[PDB]
Amino acid sequence: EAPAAVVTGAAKRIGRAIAVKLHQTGYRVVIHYHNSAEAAVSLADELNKERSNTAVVCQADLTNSNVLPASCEEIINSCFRAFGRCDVLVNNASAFYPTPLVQGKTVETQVAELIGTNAIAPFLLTMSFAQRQSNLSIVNLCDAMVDQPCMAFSLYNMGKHALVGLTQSAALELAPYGIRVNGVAPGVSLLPVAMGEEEKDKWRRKVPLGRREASAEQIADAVIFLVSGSAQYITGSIIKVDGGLSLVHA
Amino acid sequence: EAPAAVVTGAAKRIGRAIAVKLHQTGYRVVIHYHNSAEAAVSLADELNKERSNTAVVCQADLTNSNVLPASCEEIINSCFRAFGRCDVLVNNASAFYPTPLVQGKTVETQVAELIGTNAIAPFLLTMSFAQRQSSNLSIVNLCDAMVDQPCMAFSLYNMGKHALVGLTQSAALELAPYGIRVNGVAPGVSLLPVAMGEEEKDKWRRKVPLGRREASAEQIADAVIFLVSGSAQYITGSIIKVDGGLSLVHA
Amino acid sequence: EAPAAVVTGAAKRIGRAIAVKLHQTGYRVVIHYHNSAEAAVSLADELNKERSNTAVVCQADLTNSNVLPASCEEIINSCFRAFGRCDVLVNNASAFYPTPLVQGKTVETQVAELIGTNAIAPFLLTMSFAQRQKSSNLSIVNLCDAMVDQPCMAFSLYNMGKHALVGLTQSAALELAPYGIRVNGVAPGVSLLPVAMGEEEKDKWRRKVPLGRREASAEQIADAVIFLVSGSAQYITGSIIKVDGGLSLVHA
Amino acid sequence: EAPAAVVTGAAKRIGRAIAVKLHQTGYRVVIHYHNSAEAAVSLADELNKERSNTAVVCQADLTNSNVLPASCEEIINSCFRAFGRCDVLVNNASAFYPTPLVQGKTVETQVAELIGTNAIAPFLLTMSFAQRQKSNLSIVNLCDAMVDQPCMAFSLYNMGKHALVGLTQSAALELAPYGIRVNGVAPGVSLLPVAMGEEEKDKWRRKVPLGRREASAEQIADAVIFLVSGSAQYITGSIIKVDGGLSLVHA
Ligand SMILES: NC(=O)c1ccc[n+]([C@@H]2O[C@H](COP(=O)([O-])OP(=O)(O)OC[C@H]3O[C@@H](n4cnc5c(N)ncnc54)[C@H](OP(=O)(O)O)[C@@H]3O)[C@@H](O)[C@H]2O)c1
Ligand SMILES: NC(=O)c1ccc[n+]([C@@H]2O[C@H](COP(=O)([O-])OP(=O)(O)OC[C@H]3O[C@@H](n4cnc5c(N)ncnc54)[C@H](OP(=O)(O)O)[C@@H]3O)[C@@H](O)[C@H]2O)c1
Ligand SMILES: NC(=O)c1ccc[n+]([C@@H]2O[C@H](COP(=O)([O-])OP(=O)(O)OC[C@H]3O[C@@H](n4cnc5c(N)ncnc54)[C@H](OP(=O)(O)O)[C@@H]3O)[C@@H](O)[C@H]2O)c1
Ligand SMILES: NC(=O)c1ccc[n+]([C@@H]2O[C@H](COP(=O)([O-])OP(=O)(O)OC[C@H]3O[C@@H](n4cnc5c(N)ncnc54)[C@H](OP(=O)(O)O)[C@@H]3O)[C@@H](O)[C@H]2O)c1
Ligand SMILES: Nc1nc2ccc(SCc3ccc(Cl)c(Cl)c3)cc2s1
Ligand SMILES: Nc1nc2ccc(SCc3ccc(Cl)c(Cl)c3)cc2s1
Ligand SMILES: Nc1nc2ccc(SCc3ccc(Cl)c(Cl)c3)cc2s1
Ligand SMILES: Nc1nc2ccc(SCc3ccc(Cl)c(Cl)c3)cc2s1
Repeated sequence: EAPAAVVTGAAKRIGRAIAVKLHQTGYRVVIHYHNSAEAAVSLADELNKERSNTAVVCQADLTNSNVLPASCEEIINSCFRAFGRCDVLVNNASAFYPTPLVQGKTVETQVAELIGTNAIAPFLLTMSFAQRQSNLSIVNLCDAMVDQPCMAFSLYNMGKHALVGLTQSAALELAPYGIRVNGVAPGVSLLPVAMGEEEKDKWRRKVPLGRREASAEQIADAVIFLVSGSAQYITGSIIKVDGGLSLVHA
Repeated sequence: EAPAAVVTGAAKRIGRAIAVKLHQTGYRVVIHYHNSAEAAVSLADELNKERSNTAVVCQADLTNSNVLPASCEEIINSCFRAFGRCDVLVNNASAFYPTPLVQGKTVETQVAELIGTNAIAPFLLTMSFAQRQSSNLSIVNLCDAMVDQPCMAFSLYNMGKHALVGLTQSAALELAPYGIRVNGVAPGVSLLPVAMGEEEKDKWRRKVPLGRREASAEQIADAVIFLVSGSAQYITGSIIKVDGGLSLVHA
Repeated sequence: EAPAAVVTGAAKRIGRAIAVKLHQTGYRVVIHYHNSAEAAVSLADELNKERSNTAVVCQADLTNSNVLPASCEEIINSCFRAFGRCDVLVNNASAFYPTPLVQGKTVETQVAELIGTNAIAPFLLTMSFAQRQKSSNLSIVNLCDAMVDQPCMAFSLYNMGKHALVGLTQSAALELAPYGIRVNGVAPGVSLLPVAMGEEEKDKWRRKVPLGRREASAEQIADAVIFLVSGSAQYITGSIIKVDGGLSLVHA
Repeated sequence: EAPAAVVTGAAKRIGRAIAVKLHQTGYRVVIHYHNSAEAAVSLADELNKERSNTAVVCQADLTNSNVLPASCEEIINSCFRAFGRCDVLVNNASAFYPTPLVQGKTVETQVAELIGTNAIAPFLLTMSFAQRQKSNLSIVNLCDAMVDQPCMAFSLYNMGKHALVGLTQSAALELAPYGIRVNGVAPGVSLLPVAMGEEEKDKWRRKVPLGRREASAEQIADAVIFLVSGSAQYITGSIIKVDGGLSLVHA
């Protein structure tokens, strides 16, 4: 029957665009969310109106804790319960905010949220995906600017660097099971809702190819390629989708 | 009406698969060749039987010399003459052989072939392509996923492939204002050299994590087709490995 | 006055050689340890015999937990209480063991130990070091891994922690450059091998190394640390020096 | 006896600072130069006054040509003829100027100068150095910290510095069995070009996180001195950035 995919943080923005394009391609989808319950249920409604019984939501907090392994097992189990299989995992959910080294959240909360969502949750989701196991693959949303990082984002950048490590280590370890593991690395795509217009335009003007941010759909297009049969020899690769931003010197 | 692509070294192996798959996607194609005239014409005959007047051949030596710039200008010119436009350049042609540092062809001939075909010809072709320019214009360079874990005694070849990464990044930056994207595809082990013995071929296949086999030429071509497509319109300066995980494997 | 350095995991092997060479260079040293108290104290006593009042020990578990930030603050504070200054931090301590993705510690313990020692503790130590600073040559050296992009099979959590440490090295280099604090790494390939590893297995690794078919001594790793903290490296920040005999260049 | 080193492009700037610091460490030096004869001889005179018979000059044009191999052979031979040994090779000489892809030297001259000096001459010197061996032998290549974030319109220069990364890695691998280590030093901004106005210099200076200033020549030479030293005896195939953080700064 139709393959099934889990997309984390799929209620809004890039994860929503990935869930939509997978669904358009033929997948049944689990729409994971944390706080955005109305947007999650609304997307599932839209996808199920298009093909009945092809979308479910699954709520979970991907902050690191001693129950995060159970939450990640539950996300994968939700896909098997709804659809009887789980072919694709997209690790899209992410906390993103500054953590300056020199001075409402305590530092161990910042560690738990930024390292948990960007790295530890992907690892545990990978573990659960592999253990429960056509064209199986995992796509991790990485960051094209990981080696040219934003000032005062050390914990975020540590998380994204750890996600590169996971993409490589899991590609190596899961290749014998036919599971491919790859990444998509945006530069500037949909800018943070909290950011003012002048700051957004500052970022847009840095991008060589068009002086504009990527659409969510342009990031989703690279995800679709990597899960497709046109990528069946590709594993351990991270595709930058940044309009050349990472090539630009200071 | 139909876009047009140039593929260098297109008579055989990976460049032939790239030309076939572009043609199948609806491109008109220039099949460039150096020594493989019969094979080049055989492919053009096959593509033209499918759709008339959609494939031409172009002979050129891509060794570095005083005449390489004129030759590269002629390859690009052939596409404009045949088809009225040139939307895609695939730099696929490549010399590959060892050049030991501690001791046939003189060393400066080895330089001209390994650095000329793998790096200088792509640079000159890129200059000609850009100078002659809605549209979806892009260049794809055939790179090598093992550029940082090179084969023993292949220094000039490795130098040429590293220079091609530099051209990919430099040209992506400089041509972005013209809407020209520049990207790479980096195979690991794909079609093994004809000269290689069967036992040595098997030793390499056994190293690959994903299925213990080499990439087909069509699996390499699939990544080229993605990068020239509308699904890659924000991608420039990216090199996609297509290596089955081989570059992740420690010694 | 003599400058002062904190070296984590300094009782044995590479951290011990780093602490010895820094002391030989004229630093006073805090020898941090977790379980190896006898070896830590034996080194501090040897160092104090060479020059009185130039070495102290500091015990702490660097596993991630709610108390890790306090522990890491106390390690930096110990250097200021002993010596009145803290010029150099070497993030050397590390947990290292396989964590297979597929079928007696729980996975959250594995996460706490591998990501805590290799990445979170270095970040918290870096925060505490910088906060206490806000003639001088201040720097941090992180012990990285030359094989981070060609990792050992079934070491995903170890490899994630060492990739996070590359990120820390780069992010902290950029953010601390205004304060004159340089942040660099040294990335061994194969150095001192596990103690009870059979010679026949040690030889399998040694034979992979192009330069000399042998592992690095601890002292060879320490030499790169000494260069990075020296006045000969005063424009170097954000750099990771491989000390791996060419091992990372070797294809499968 | 004292060891001996060749430094290419050593009459001025960074290559002079490297030759001076090697000479202060106890090396005998060959000061290679191309056009800077007055400056080369003046430096050798200063070093000879300090310790007699410890410095010679050697003239050569490192542009690629069919005689570049003989010129490279002769630079290494100059060191054996003056001092009876050659322990260290520093590949410092470099051409640097823009080569825009979209438009008085011909393009083939630009290729010969920018790829010859930055990549092929280091390769041929590496071959000559290795073949003349019968101690702590090493080669240091002057690379560029900004090779992955290149200056607009410098594609040939960037190609040559990428190829020099490939040579560094390939030669470290291949020469390790002979005990020759091969490493790189990668400046960001150091001594700015003499042609550059102060306003333009300050634009570059302000980009550098560590001190908002360029590296001194002596700071670059310090990293060379470390890599040839006994404190780097297990280091091969490493490129050390000396860039004050510049390569970490986003656009
Ligand atoms: N946008 C860009 O320019 C850009 C650039 C580089 C990289 N990326 C990467 O691309 C991916 C998608 O980008 P984006 O801008 O779409 O992401 P985003 O809107 O910042 O975050 C995506 C979703 O992550 C979920 N999330 C955050 N904290 C969580 C937690 N503790 N538990 C569970 N889920 C949590 C949130 O779900 P709820 O709303 O349900 O709470 C959120 O809507 C991310 O991995 C990002 O780092 C994006
Ligand atoms: N096969 C692999 O496993 C592999 C692995 C890594 C990277 N790659 C890269 O992928 C690309 C395609 O690989 P491949 O195995 O298909 O290549 P290949 O068969 O070695 O060479 C492709 C064509 O290059 C042309 N060529 C060689 N020297 C030339 C010259 N002096 N002037 C003009 N053309 C010349 C030849 O055309 P004529 O036959 O017409 O003379 C040859 O058929 C190459 O860039 C290669 O470096 C391949
Ligand atoms: N040896 C190599 O070949 C090699 C290769 C690549 C990278 N490296 C890196 O180089 C550095 C030094 O290597 P090494 O072989 O000397 O290290 P090691 O012997 O594996 O570990 C060093 C010390 O880390 C401390 N440590 C472990 N878990 C800890 C925890 N939970 N809390 C606090 N401290 C803890 C231990 O201190 P106690 O003994 O006091 O408990 C141990 O003595 C490490 O970062 C390592 O990853 C080494
Ligand atoms: N300066 C920086 O900020 C910086 C930044 C990044 C990388 N680097 C690298 O660091 C190294 C030293 O930099 P620099 O500024 O000192 O170099 P430079 O002054 O630009 O060039 C050094 C010497 O190269 C020689 N050279 C040029 N063309 C030559 C040819 N055709 N044949 C033989 N020699 C030739 C010249 O010797 P004569 O004067 O004798 O003709 C020149 O004095 C270079 O490799 C450079 O690319 C420097
Ligand atoms: N989870 C998310 N990760 C990232 C990563 C990068 C970006 S766009 C670049 C950018 C850079 C700096 C700031 Cl302060 C901001 Cl708000 C945004 C946006 C997001 S959203
Ligand atoms: N132009 C070409 N470049 C390359 C690069 C790699 C390969 S397969 C890997 C490989 C590795 C080692 C040897 Cl000795 C040989 Cl012949 C081939 C085949 C080709 S054909
Ligand atoms: N804390 C530590 N980190 C590292 C990283 C690498 C190495 S040597 C390589 C190596 C690789 C695999 C195995 Cl199983 C073993 Cl035991 C040793 C040894 C250590 S000790
Ligand atoms: N052989 C040489 N290579 C380089 C590389 C960089 C630099 S400094 C930065 C810089 C950057 C851009 C321009 Cl246009 C100029 Cl003129 C100078 C100076 C030199 S000198």
